Amino acid sequence: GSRRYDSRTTIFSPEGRLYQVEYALESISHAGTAIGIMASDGIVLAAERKVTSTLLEQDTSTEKLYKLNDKIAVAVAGLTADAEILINTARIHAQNYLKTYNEDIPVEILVRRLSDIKQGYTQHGGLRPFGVSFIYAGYDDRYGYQLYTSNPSGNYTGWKAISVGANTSAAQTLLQMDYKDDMKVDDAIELALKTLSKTTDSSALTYDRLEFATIRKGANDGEVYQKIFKPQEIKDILVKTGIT
Amino acid sequence: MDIILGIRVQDSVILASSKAVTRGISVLKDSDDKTRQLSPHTLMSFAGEAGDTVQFAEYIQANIQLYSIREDYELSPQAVSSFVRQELAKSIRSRRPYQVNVLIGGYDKKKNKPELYQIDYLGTKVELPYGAHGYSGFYTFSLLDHHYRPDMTTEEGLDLLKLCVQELEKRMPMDFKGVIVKIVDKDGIRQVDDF
Amino acid sequence: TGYDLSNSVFSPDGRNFQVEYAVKAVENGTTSIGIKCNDGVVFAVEKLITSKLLVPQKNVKIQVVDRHIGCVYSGLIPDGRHLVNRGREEAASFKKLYKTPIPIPAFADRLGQYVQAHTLYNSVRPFGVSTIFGGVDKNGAHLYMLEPSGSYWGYKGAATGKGRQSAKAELEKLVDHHPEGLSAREAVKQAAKIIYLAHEDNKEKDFELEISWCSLSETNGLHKFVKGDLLQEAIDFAQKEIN
Amino acid sequence: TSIMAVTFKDGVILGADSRTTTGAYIANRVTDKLTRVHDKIWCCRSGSAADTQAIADIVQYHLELYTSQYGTPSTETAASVFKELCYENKDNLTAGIIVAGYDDKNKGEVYTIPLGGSVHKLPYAIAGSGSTFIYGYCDKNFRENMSKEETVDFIKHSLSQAIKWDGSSGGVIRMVVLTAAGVERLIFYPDEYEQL
Amino acid sequence: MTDRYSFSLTTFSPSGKLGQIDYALTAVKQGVTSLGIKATNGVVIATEKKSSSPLAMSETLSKVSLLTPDIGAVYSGMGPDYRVLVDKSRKVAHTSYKRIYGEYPPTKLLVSEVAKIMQEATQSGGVRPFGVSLLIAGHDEFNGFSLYQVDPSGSYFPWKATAIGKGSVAAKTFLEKRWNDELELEDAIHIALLTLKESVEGEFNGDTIELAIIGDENPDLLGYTGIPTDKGPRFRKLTSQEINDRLEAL
Amino acid sequence: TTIVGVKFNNGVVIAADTRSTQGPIVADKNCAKLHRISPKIWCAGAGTAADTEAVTQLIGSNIELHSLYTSREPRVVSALQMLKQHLFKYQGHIGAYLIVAGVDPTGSHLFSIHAHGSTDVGYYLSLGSGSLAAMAVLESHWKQDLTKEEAIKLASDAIQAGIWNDLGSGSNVDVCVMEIGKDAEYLRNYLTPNVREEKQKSYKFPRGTTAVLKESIVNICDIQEE
Amino acid sequence: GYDRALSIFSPDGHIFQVEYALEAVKRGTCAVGVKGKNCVVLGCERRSTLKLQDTRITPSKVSKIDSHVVLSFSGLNADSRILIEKARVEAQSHRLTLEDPVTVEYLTRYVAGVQQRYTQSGGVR
Amino acid sequence: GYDRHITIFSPEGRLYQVEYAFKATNQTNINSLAVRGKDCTVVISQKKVPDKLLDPTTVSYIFCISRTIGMVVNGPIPDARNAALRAKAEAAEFRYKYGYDMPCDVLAKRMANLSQIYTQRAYMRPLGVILTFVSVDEELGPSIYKTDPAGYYVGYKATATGPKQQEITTNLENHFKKSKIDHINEESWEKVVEFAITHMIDALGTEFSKNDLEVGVATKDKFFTLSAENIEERLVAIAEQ
Amino acid sequence: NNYDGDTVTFSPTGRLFQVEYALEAIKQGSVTVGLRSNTHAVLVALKRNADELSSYQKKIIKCDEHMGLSLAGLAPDARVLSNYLRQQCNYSSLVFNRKLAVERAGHLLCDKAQKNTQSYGGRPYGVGLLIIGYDKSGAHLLEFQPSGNVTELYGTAIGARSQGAKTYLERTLDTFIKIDGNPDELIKAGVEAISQSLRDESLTVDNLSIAIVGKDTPFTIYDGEAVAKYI
Repeated sequence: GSRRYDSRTTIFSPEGRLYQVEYALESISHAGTAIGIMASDGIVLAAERKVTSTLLEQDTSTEKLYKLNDKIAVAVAGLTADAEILINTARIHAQNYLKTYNEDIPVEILVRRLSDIKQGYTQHGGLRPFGVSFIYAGYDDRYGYQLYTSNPSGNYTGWKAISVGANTSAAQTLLQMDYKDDMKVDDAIELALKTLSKTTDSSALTYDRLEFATIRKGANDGEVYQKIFKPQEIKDILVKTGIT
Repeated sequence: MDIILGIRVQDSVILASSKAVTRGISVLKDSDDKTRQLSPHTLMSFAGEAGDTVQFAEYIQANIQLYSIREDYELSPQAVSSFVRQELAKSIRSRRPYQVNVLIGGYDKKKNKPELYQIDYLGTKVELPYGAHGYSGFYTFSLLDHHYRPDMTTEEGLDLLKLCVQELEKRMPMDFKGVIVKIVDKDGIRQVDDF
Repeated sequence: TGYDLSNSVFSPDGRNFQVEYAVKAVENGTTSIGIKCNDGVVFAVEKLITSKLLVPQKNVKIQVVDRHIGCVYSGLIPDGRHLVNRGREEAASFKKLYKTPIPIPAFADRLGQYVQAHTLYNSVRPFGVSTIFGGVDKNGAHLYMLEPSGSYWGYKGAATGKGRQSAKAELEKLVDHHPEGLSAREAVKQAAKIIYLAHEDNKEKDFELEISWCSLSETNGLHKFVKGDLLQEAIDFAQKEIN
Repeated sequence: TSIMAVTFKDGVILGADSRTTTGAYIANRVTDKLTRVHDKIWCCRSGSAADTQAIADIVQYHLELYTSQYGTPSTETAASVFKELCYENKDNLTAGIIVAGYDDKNKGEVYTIPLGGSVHKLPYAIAGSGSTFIYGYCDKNFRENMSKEETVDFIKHSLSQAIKWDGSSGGVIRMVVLTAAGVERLIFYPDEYEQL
Repeated sequence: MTDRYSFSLTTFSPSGKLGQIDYALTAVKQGVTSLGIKATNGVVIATEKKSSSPLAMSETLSKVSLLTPDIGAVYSGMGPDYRVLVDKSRKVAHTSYKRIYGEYPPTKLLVSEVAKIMQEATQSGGVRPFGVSLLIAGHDEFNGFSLYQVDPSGSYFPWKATAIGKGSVAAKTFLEKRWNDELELEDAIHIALLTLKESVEGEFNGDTIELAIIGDENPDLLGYTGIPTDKGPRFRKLTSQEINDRLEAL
Repeated sequence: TTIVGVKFNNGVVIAADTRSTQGPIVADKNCAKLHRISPKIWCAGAGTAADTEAVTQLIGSNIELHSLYTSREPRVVSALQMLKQHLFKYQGHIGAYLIVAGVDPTGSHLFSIHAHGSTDVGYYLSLGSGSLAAMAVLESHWKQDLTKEEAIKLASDAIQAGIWNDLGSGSNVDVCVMEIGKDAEYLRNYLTPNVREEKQKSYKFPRGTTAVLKESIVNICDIQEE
Repeated sequence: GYDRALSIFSPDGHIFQVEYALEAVKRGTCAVGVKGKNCVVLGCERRSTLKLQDTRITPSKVSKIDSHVVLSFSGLNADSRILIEKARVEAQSHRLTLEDPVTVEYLTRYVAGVQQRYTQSGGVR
Repeated sequence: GYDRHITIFSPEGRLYQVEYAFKATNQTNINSLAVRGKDCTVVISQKKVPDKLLDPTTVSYIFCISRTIGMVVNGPIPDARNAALRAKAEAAEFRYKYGYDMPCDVLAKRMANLSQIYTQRAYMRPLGVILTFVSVDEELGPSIYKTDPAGYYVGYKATATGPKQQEITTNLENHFKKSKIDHINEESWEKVVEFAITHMIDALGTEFSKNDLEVGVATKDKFFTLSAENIEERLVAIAEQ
Repeated sequence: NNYDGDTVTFSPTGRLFQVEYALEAIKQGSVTVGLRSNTHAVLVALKRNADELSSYQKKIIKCDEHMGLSLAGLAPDARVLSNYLRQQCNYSSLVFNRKLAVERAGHLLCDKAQKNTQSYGGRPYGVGLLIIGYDKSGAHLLEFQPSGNVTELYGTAIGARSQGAKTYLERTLDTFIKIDGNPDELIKAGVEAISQSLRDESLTVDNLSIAIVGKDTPFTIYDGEAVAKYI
């Protein structure tokens, strides 16, 4: 009698969706709020860190911004233990394609290989599926800039602007009315900054606790250049926007 | 033996593969296709030991076609030679060495320019305006450099090939019973049965 | 509760519940004893006869490791023969490399590798048998009794089974008979009497006398079964003592 | 390098030539040809020094486990371990081995192990390069239960013919006394046996 | 809790967080008080030895271990649980780094593997992760002084002034107000002595108080001369006499 | 290649040159033959220098761990037995000629390894192609219980004699002095018999001598933001 | 499982795994198709109600296995990242080993065989 | 309550299997007394009165791992044999690879790591016995290290395992405090054995005979266990004082 | 009472209850009766079917020319053990060039059956077997039980109403032992014993299966009109 569902995750839940995935969604809401925006001139990525006060040095250490390549970039919102495994794994798969084919790996193929890892845990064995959500920002020579979202269920969908954490549906509403096809790099910086302030309980969002990164097409020869903005440069962003 | 020669003209890429396949002494068949079509914009031949090159270009074509369906985009010819070199690098280091040469060329739709890559049995990627294999290439290397120019059209490259093949069969006793020429341009693969 | 649910788990009383249940499995069965003398060792065990359909000198459970080590167990029949079959491959591994009979003091460790490990691992159930083995080697006579919990000790005499309580008190009386231990044939006559006194609970069915000894006197270091006139001599002697 | 062992009344004396010759050049003449795997149980080594040092050291920790788990080793028990290693390694590892121990019951015992390995009880063992000359000399002067001082001069005069008349074998003769008294190592200057 | 979801710790829990993480946080707050301070001229750490029988040897128990000669560490928790990660961390640093890179890995790359080892224990259903907290401090010529804190969740973050153990709550306010980045290394040593006193006093002598500092390269601790490129270890251990000197001068 | 060593009461000293030659042409003038095991134990390799350093990095990452696990000083025999088991793991396919020299709480010993993995013991040993040349020089210099000053002088004369004889040995010689209770002294460029002479005729060519086809400029830094 | 047993049957002859697997399809998107005389029409339903979705970069739910053989599913897109890739590998393997264009009946047995294999295999769904 | 009864972690933060492993040691009711002398080490454990158990002369609760290395075990015996055979196999390969005797720190360090590995295995339970490794190093001198069921190990001046260990530790606390030294000033091992027996009688509260005591002796370069005549000789000399 | 679902936990009775649950399959299975002598051995087994048109499957599997057995119990646990004995008989007749001993075959079956029951999960064997065979020591019958015990008897009976035939074999035991060399007396003896165990079931040629093996007569399966003379 019974003696099931307590070990292997292959047994389906009474609702048809595994309760382990539902509990992973709650861990995503406990993390920060990362809002990506896909545009023709680049992709803007910004998030608010969990650590606080004055004790932790927030200038050097960034857990929500990781660079896979000079084009593809990821935004980590979720559990760090499950995220670190795919960080080195994606770097291996991206360099193997660059080793074998000598080309930049597309986001659709790269995420598909990473999506099967989260799916393989719910497929074979009772291993824990990754409940961390990745925001994939990359550029290709065919479809241009591609922006997807990694769900703990193991799938991914295309998104122009996606938000995680608290107020997920509320952030997508503010970005819809402010969405523009002619939006430049600077136009996406201010609207993403004002939306993040309203969707979070902390309106302060200093320079150290907030991480800001933007891929720009206006570099030399139109090449993709990823510039990591230090908190010293983030402080100047609040002066231009007039919030702080 | 098994002559495969190719040259990149201005508006297209001219590739020629041998017809007759001689097994041992006697000639078993005088007409055979020594090349494989990867994508409509890319043509690749194979020559080497009997039976190793036939099976080699098959699963390579299956992997390229499989990777193209996943991305809904045709693999660029420049990345094709990189994937072939990766397999040929592991073949010489495995327990069974595989000596396979390929001529990888086509028309890139992104840059709107043709490209031709020459790869020997060692599996080295080399881009040249003309290429050949076997003992027949030794005669055509100095001849094409003295005559062919980057401004030569496709029609002149066909008549120039007739002069080369005529000298290859006259000087060397081997007879391949003609070559199969397939023009690779923006319009796709175009076969030529006049040869 | 989780205490008595899964085995191989510590208990608040200090003793695992599987140990108490393993002893009850050893207590249910025939009565096996042993006697360690100065010239050798003597083994005695009851053979339960269910009906007359049994064929004698067939189902005897005493197995002999090489010629110098006898083995007898009291407990589950399949677990007893399985442990002996392991020790045969274990004792043959020492004589293979070192070319020398395995010493009995170290022979208890080869059998202990299977018993002590199965108590630690959950996937395999521990043995429910108590094996009494012995013999004579270059270091002298030795007699050991292995417990189902994995522990073991040496004994000048030992008693296991249902009648282990009444037989242990009788083995202590043989110590007062001789300080150096009874002789080879003298111990067989005294062992059979202890067996015949242990059938009070087993009198419901028929029994068969089963005795095997290994000494340096008649066998000169060999383990053999009592046959010939030596079997009938111990039967008639102890039959008049219980009268 | 020639190794030999001769039993006496109270035990056996082991000896070896400490010179290691590579080609026409002697690398080191003090090299130890006797590896100690046990206090009272030793084994002689000859031939390639790499295969002998390897097999001797592999058995070294075998007796360490055999001492604590089983008991004190004997000459017959320790010598059988070298045979099992040389049986499977006969093609891969070719080395001569002579195992001569001492016990408190059977006193000394000498077991000759060939290149393929075996166990044979012999009063003396002859192996090594310069041992080619001692076959006829040792058997003539050999006696049963020789004296302790007579056995020392026996091997000293036996190796003297092998050291003086053969170059590959020589050096300082190191003799040891295995008996109930203890372990006593001896050292002999070359001119001692060269003048005799 | 002990629900059906906690039978295998790799499975998620209804509380939103992994149960094995919450069970590990209890042992951290119940452990000894350890801390670290990163100053301009060096990194100083302070900790108190675990109370044991008076017949025990205080010099045998070492709360400070060295993964590499230039990187020190201090921990609060079970003793054996710490040495298991040290045996793996030293092995990986000497295998996947020292061999191919020809040099010891920096503090950032060394801690990255230490957290990765703990992450493998979190994903394994049978293997349970350790409940000990790790404070790792190192010095190099590239990233400079750094002090990292490894949580049982399998991550790591730098901290200028922090503490772990039972006295981590009282030391959070003390080290923030009383210490800043403008203070030197000598002033940080006196603050570390007063920090442990806030949690508990007892005996402040150097017998039960183990102190460790990270300075510049010491040629006496190198063991040889060698090439000028190689330098001595940057770690220096305070003896029992040197600790009492800072106590009377406090 | 000529490498020897001298043992005295307070420690052991070794001598090795910087010359490494591949074939008839000299590949490198300054090549360090000294290999690192522990700070108190130094070794010198010979034969193939590529496989020797690979084994050095193999044991250098092993015994260093065991030294940190025990928190003590490993014995000199430990360094010899590990190197012997390494050649057994590779089945003797790697010829390795080294010298095991160091100190421990037990004392100061000396050992060496061979191609097949044999181990020898002795007070004075030679190594390299000049092993026969340097060993012969010390034959008349043997004396019991030499001092520290005589340990360096007698070792330097054996190396200098091999420089004038063995062509594979020469150029700069590095002497490593290891004393019990003192850090190892590494002397770089101790003996330099080579004297560089100035050219009589100027070989310097003025700018514009060689012909250049075409020029180009590339940048290794990141692309500009603007 | 520690002491637990993973074998599941239930008295109705229908395991709880398949009972709740069909619910994910019913709660997901709806799919429909009609086979005509000269053509096959396959409809698919996607949710565009969410804010700022790009169709071009989004992988289409209708996947093309072969030139004349396509595939369309209904359910979670996570399980489709594997089963679809399996049919694509077999499509190139059928045209290679057998030198035959992909057979619609044979490929259907392979797609249905992947789920068929996991039902009889333990520790996998 | 299911996870609290098995190796899985509990909300209390400490595993109950470690506490139940320590309680199984006091059920055997075997006291032990081990002190560190100057040049030697003497380990004396309380020997329960034998009847038929093992040999009447010596019932061994002290298992010798290797040369000059002793061990005394408290708790269930069936877990002691697997811990004794494992410590011997690690010592054989250690002296083969490093050509040196097993140190006292690593001997208890590798055993402590094995205890944490079995806790990470759900099928196999960890060792519930208290392992005390005793030896005498040449450079470091005599040292004693005890490993609790949790795995923690540290040096002890006087260690005790049993239900009465609190009285043995308290009585021996003032012994080293009065002499102000961490060892016994007596160089010879004859007086060291006579002293440990005297403190053991007053600590436990009763006397003992030659069959009620097992006296281990750890010396340099050699190791031996006193027989029945040597143990009785120490008791007669004390009675003649 | 969780000890009936766990084979690795010692029951308070001292032995697993799953074995007693497996013993019911022997009683609810086919009823067989057999006996032997110093020359030949006879096994009389009953064949059953699930329909009137259903054929009667043979309960006797031949693993050797001189050795055979009969199965009463679960179907899967039977033929799997038959392939093991089939390989052991071919292993001894090839490597050792000698027929497999009856006692050695019993110890191999106990080690294979206990390995699955003692280990976690596994495949417990709950079928009983009566194995007969001839060697230099004569005919031998070893009763195989799922509890792991193998005993050598002159004859016995298992299945439903096994006490009916068991009583007849005990009183007539002294008669059957002295009778040897006659197949007619040994086969007819098993017919009268099984008739007492069978209730509300007729004895026909298709229902009963008789097989005899010995020194003079090898193993032969008597079906159809072959058993019409003996019955």
